[PDB]
Amino acid sequence: RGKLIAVIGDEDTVTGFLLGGIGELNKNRHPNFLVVEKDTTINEIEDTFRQFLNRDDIGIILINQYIAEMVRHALDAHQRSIPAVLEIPSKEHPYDAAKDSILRRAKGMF
Amino acid sequence: VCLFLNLANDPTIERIITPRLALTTAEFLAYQCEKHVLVILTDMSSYAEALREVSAAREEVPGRRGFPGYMYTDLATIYERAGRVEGRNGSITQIPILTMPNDDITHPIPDLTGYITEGQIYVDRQLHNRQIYPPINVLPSLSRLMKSAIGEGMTRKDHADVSNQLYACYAIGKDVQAMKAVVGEEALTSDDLLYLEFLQKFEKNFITQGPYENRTVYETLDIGWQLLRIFPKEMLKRIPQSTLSEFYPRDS
Amino acid sequence: NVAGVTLPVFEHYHEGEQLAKLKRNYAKAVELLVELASLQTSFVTLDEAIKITNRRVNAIEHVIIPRIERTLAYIITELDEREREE
Amino acid sequence: LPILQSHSALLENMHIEQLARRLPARVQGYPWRLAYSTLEHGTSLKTLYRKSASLDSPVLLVIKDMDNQIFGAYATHPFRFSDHYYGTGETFLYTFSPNFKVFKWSGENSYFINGDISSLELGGGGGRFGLWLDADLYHGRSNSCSTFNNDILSKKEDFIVQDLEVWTFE
Repeated sequence: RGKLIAVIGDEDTVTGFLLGGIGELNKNRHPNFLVVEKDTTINEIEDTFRQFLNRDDIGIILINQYIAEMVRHALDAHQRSIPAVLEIPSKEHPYDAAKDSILRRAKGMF
Repeated sequence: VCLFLNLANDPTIERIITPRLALTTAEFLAYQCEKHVLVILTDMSSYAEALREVSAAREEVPGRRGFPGYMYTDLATIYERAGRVEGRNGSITQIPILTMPNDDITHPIPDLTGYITEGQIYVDRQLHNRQIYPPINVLPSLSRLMKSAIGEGMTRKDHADVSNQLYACYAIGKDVQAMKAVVGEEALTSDDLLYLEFLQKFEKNFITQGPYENRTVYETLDIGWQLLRIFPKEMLKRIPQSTLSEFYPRDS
Repeated sequence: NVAGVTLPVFEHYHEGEQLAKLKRNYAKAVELLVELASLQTSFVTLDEAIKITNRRVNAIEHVIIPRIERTLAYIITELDEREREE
Repeated sequence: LPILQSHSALLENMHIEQLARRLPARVQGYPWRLAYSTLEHGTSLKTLYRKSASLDSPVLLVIKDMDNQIFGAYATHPFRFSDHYYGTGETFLYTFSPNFKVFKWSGENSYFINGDISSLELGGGGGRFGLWLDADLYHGRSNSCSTFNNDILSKKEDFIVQDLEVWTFE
């Protein structure tokens, strides 16, 4: 069996990581991705992010960093190691920098 | 050998007399006949049991921990019948042997003996249980006069360096052996694995010896070098370069 | 395993030329991402076990050893009293 | 004409010249690197296997005994712990006695190399070994074995290692 990987991204990095063979839709027909189209309501990028965060079938969550930032509240609140949230880069929005939710554990050291 | 035997059911005054006959003989042999005398006094713990009884027969009140208050001055009168003296070629060397209750070093008998004598050789229950003989533990043991006995013209020039380096390797080996149960053997470095090899071969070859096997100091030092040669010579930091140059390499 | 702590990690397993180039160029990205989540699931699990261990080293040094030493000092003091009464 | 070494200690140039004429085509024209030496790395069989564990090319073993005789083996595979015999027929034993002799495979059996936690040995054919070494690299033994049809490689059947080296071609 094994876990999936899940994707929360701009539409172009949900064609990426899908032409990469990641991700299904389950027997309940729940999907495995979210597409933050420009008129997305800010709640949506938490409402599904909480559904992934407490499902059993999701092993990794890949989030473009600018839409981890829209939910920096709900995302830094994840203290467990069960689903690993990777704050990937995006297209024209700048790449992965400081401000990452996991690297911050090493505050006096990195 | 002169041998004096006092049995467990001989008169308890003969036990008080026994060290005094032995030391009165050693004083004649050393300081009139010019011999080097070794004196072995066996269970000073049995001697103190008789001293406490003669004290009770005098109707004295029991002192600190139940022994006579004067037991230091009494033991010092036995132990200071020792030494070299000016103008005579003999000497007296004493090896007292003692049994401690509860394996406790803080009891009056070993404690007062420590204030008068100059070192200890420590016999260990764990080495004995591990079936090692003689079960002498070198980490708590000490001879305070060792630097005066050893070296060029008295043993061999490398003796101090070999003794210092064997102690240093064994003290690290016991510490690596402890962390091996915490971190597991796959987390140990190549240098930890050298200390872990030295530790086993030190106890099987240097410490373990037969009850009828006699090693000179030269054989003891050569068994010492066979173990030090387990290490790259850069590891042997207690040994100076001159001693490493003369003794680290094997020769035909 | 690290000093008897067990760390969770992940293992990837797998079930027109421009599209083939794109399939290579994305597949080689999920091989970073499934590695990096092995490092982040390890790191977040290992940080917890250091805190629990440092708290025990502190509790033994500041709480447990001093209580033993105070007990042991009282016993010696009371045995001197019994000896003086006797 | 003589080969290139990154150091040396048991071998003089007349030993290098006579060995380098005999080594297989696999290793002709490669520089020699010192993988293990009792005089560099301390003396144990566990260290010899630890230093050999990363290798993936042939090795030359050089031994000097306490009678100063030089001998050893050329082996197609590094010295590793093995359940069963390993190696191939380009393996050979050698000695300088004081003239150089080399004992290539007889064709009779394939008992070339065997390594255990407490020993390393070469050859077989009954209870015989062409070369056996203890866990300390202190005692060894050599006798004629039918893998190589060798002489005694040392001055005696039973010998003490004075010092030992493993070279690799790399």
